[PDB]
Amino acid sequence: ETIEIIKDLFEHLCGVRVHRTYEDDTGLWFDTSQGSKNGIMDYKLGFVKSVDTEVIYVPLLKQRTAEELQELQKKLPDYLFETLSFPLRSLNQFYIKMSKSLNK
Amino acid sequence: NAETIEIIKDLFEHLCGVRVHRTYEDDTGLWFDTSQGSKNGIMDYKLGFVKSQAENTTEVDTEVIYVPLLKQRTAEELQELQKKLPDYLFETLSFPLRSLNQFYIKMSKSLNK
Amino acid sequence: DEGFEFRRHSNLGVPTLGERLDSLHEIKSARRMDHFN
Repeated sequence: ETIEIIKDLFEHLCGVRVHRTYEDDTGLWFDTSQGSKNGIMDYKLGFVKSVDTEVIYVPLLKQRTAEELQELQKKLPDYLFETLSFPLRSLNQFYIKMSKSLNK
Repeated sequence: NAETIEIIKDLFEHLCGVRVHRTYEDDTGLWFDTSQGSKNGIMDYKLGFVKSQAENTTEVDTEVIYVPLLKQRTAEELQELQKKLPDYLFETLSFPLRSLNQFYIKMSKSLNK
Repeated sequence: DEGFEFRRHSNLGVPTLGERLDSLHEIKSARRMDHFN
């Protein structure tokens, strides 16, 4: 079992790639990419522990061309265009929301 | 959650709802003993990847083998899944790697029913 | 010889100076949401 083997599995399984990661003083952070042929969204997930764990979602529009972001504008609810905080128990719900939005 | 690989697997378990319990490779391919689900229901299954060498390239062809694990589930849990999941998810299935995300989506929508 | 306080970290990676800044800003400005039902 290697990290590359796990990352490969989940790329093909649930369409999520992890690109860059780091731990700073606030928590654990993951530059993340999600989607398929229909649409792709890049974003940052941060896990900050206070013990309860909060997730910070940061949308990343730089990699998107002008055309795929006007599609993104139609597919995404407004909150997925803004930086969010939510408890860890809702992460899967978040993934499903993002999947359904991209798949539109 | 000290080791980096545990952190990665914890991330995907909370994000995609899939826990990988074991990873191994024997003469039958590369295998993952997994669980997928949440409060709404859990499905235990093995994912197998059978790499066959392509004719003209180092790029391997991959076939996925899905083996559902029902033997250790209770009859009560097994009848709860039967209402949510189509019959083929109770059988051993094989399909190309490219269909793996569709399999996962079909699994996820069934468990969330 | 009095010892010191520290904090443990994983090997997930050292951030840049900018990413440290980004994290604080993103936490501070994040909109709270409870679920996505």
